[PDB]
Amino acid sequence: SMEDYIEQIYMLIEEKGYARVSDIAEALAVHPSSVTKMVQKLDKDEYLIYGLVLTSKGKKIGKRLVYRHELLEQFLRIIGVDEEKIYNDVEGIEHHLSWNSIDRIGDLVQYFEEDDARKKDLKSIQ
Amino acid sequence: PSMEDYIEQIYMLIEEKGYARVSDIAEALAVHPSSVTKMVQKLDKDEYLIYGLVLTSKGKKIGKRLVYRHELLEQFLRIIGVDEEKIYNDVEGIEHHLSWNSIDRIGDLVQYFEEDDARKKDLKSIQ
Ligand SMILES: [Fe+2]
Ligand SMILES: [Fe+2]
Ligand SMILES: [Fe+2]
Ligand SMILES: [Fe+2]
Repeated sequence: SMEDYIEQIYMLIEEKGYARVSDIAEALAVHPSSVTKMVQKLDKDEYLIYGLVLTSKGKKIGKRLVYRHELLEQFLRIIGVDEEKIYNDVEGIEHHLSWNSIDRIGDLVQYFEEDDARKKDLKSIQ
Repeated sequence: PSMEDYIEQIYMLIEEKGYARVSDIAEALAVHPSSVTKMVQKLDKDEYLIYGLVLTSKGKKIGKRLVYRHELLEQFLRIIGVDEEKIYNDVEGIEHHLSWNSIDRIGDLVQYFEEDDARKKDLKSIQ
């Protein structure tokens, strides 16, 4: 859950300029008290300080996590997964992949983006 | 482990040995036998198997789908160039969090690279 929270805190600060406990609580579908506990843990491990401000360490990771999520949505979208199924598929796999897999998926995405004909040929197989 | 993890290993053990011992399941999933015996009672409740352990047609159906899923996903990461050493753990982590939709489209993607090595080569060039 540590990564889920930092992904969330990062996204809110980028969206609003700050990360309210109630906003984290709502985005994650948890009770505020749960948020508290985790925040004190992220503060202990130096991902943030107290409102909430990400340290450089928490920023790098937040940026990575938003990048992994977007890349995985894009990958499932390119290979033709139903848009409605993409978000839940990504959430489920995103934190369980090695960086090696992520980067190779990164290269595959680039593969298809670099020449629409490849997208067309894949669509043909389908 | 999840229900699917268990069906997956039980199906494999039967395919390997002809039978599925509780001890072999525990060792395969690195769990205590108790975690196994209680999951087995649940699998039996849901009519995936019976008591040794025999899969019902419903259990064989699922087990077979799961072994297919595992193989396909390893093949996928293999093809796009993930270090072989990393592949097993990645597949174990995602296999049971992907919709059938995503599985099938990954299937299609594997078929895509399979039918023209030139595509494989072009993928390598980008890397
Ligand atoms: Fe997650
Ligand atoms: Fe995500
Ligand atoms: Fe699993
Ligand atoms: Fe598996």
